[PDB]
Amino acid sequence: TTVAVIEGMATGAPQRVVAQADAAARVSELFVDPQQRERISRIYDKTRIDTRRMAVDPLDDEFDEFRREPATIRDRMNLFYQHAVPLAVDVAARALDGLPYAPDEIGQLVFVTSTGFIAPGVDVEIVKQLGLPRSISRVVVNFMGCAAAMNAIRTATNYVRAHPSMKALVVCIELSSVNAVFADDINDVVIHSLFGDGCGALVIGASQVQQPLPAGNVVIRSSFSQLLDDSEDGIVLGVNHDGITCELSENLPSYIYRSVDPVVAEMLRDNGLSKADIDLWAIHPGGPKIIEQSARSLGIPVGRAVQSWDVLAQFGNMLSVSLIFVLEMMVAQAESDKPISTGVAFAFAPGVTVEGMLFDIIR
Amino acid sequence: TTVAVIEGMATGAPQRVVAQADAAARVSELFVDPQQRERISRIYDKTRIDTRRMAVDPLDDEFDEFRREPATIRDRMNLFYQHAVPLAVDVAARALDGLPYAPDEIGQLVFVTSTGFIAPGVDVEIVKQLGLPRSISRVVVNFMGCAAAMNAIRTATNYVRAHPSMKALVVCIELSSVNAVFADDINDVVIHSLFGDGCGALVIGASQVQQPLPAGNVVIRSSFSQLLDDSEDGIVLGVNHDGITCELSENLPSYIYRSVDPVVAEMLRDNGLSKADIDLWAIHPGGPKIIEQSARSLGIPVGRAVQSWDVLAQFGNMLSVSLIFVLEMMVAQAESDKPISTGVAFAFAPGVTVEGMLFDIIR
Ligand SMILES: CCCCCCCCCCCCCC(=O)O
Ligand SMILES: CCCCCCCCCCCCCC(=O)O
Repeated sequence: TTVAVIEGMATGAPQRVVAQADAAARVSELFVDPQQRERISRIYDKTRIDTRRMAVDPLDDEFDEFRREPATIRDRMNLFYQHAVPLAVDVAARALDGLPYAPDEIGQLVFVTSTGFIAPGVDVEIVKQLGLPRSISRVVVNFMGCAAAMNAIRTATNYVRAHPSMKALVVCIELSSVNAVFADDINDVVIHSLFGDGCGALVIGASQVQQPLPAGNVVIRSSFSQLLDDSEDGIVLGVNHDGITCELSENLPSYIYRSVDPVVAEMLRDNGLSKADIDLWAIHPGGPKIIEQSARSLGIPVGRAVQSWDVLAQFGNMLSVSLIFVLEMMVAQAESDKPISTGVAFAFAPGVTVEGMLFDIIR
Repeated sequence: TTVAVIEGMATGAPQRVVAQADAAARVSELFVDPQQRERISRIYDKTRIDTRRMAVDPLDDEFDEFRREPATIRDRMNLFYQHAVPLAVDVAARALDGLPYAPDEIGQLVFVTSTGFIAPGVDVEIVKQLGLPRSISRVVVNFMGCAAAMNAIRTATNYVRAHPSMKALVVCIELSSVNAVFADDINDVVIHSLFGDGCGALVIGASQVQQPLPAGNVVIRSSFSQLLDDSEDGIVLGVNHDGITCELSENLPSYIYRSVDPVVAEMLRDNGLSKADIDLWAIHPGGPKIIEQSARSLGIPVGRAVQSWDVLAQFGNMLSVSLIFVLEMMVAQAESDKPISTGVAFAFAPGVTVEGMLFDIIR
């Protein structure tokens, strides 16, 4: 009878732009070994990141000494809150603005992050400051990683199709900068070169199938998941005494290489399509190997997913948020004379799990 | 067209029973003051708890010294994992056992906890060890507190009604014992006297309304939420360097007193019933003030919610899990000759939010 649709959308990020050249220079200062300082310069170079938005400054000496201290986890969580509320309120609002709905119509808020833990959290502030119904259904989704926006979209899809008349509001926000530390190990150095801050927001609504939908609407055709074997170590998320971390496996790129195509293939098979029918590839911009290996698993030229590279270059990895950016860019660039430019988004989660969705943008 | 139903259900807990008399004695030893040692004895007495199940021992001197140490948060999270996987796997299985369905029918797993953070986490192990489809949709719900099973049920309700043919599996597990510490403050002493360990599991399925449903089925009539004003401080959840905490306000009981009736009233009004039509009150057994004040807000004798007191007495507060226990007891005790014994469950979440549901048990 029915099918889900993105009716509004928006993005935001901390004002502070941080040039990768500076970050690399600032980090290189610290190591002062011939091999060590060299290794670091090389790592930052390979990231394909020009800038990241960061709510906390790596410039301030006052923040420097705090980052050194042990047992600060709780202060960082409060700091996530202190910076996230205005950002998330602002972006949620912008997603709702220019829509013809009463707040009474907004029946779900799915809040998403893997970079702060605190309750009552940001989700409550969204409903208070935006004036959403206090009877709103809420779901807080945590530690589902870079791919968490797919899990959130899937959840909102189920809401609006089960309650046609109502809308679902999804908000993702990630403040990696809040969890920044000094490098105990190689993985610390790598992680701290990639992750940035950002938030994104989506309003989802139902639709009777074969309605003349608005232009700019994105239709959630289908969603998909695959939990993989032999790749528990791929993406790991933890809570340390001095911050939340993500620990990546050296083998993650080959995990991704071996898993992307068959998963995406099977999805297309069950949807009755081919790589030929896909105009857009919203590969999560987690890093250069993540895009490269996704693309080389599929049959596609690396640089085809141009929005993914663009977002990585400008923002870095904003975990769950990145794919919202990718999608907003894709809606902006009407790159075809076709009525529906259709695409596939996917990302990777601890498991390893491949999460994604097929969608048609209504031009 | 349709409405949701609980088709299977199960509970479990750490083997180790801890008598409150011992716990109180063990904790009283630690303070050596006339007022101090006295105050503590009084607190434990007031809890209305005989026993709690605990995955970690308060007996072992080896565990004693670890509980003292700072910055152990990450080890505790791994410890949550080490103990949660078998429990959660076992209970999820038992919820599924004695059911006709193939694993291909299980399309959602909503995993719930506010007492450990780790990825890849327990949810992945449920699908691996239970052999559930790897294409299963997952949602991990964290820090939604004692009431999180209502948020999870609601979410599963939306899944099965949006995908009639499939089932949703909900698993809640809470291991407070993992987060145990030495008391920095009065609230630490109070918290450590109430919270225990437990898990529960639910299989939810769809149904065409006016089907002769099975006996023992519980029908999710409706769910409800209310985010309150001026009660941010009521229930607070945080992540410290040496464990996750919950900080309760002295005013929480009056927050509950002032909010339960109008919220529950309005729900009944929108469902067209009265307190008269409610045969069962599944008040979250968070503590004696929580039940007492809920009951005195509503028009009901305190001791009416007998399952709530029973569960508190035997297990303590197992946050999200407790209401599953309450419901399992209620299904067990067929207390009426009526065909449908109907009830209301609710609980309290950081916000403060009142979350709950109306249900008819098909007897
Ligand atoms: C999913 C958890 C993400 C954990 C983030 C830890 C790393 C934060 C990196 C923030 C950028 C800091 C770079 C710098 O030191 O200049
Ligand atoms: C939602 C977070 C709850 C944090 C719970 C921390 C304390 C749990 C108490 C476990 C019982 C410890 C035994 C005792 O000292 O009596």
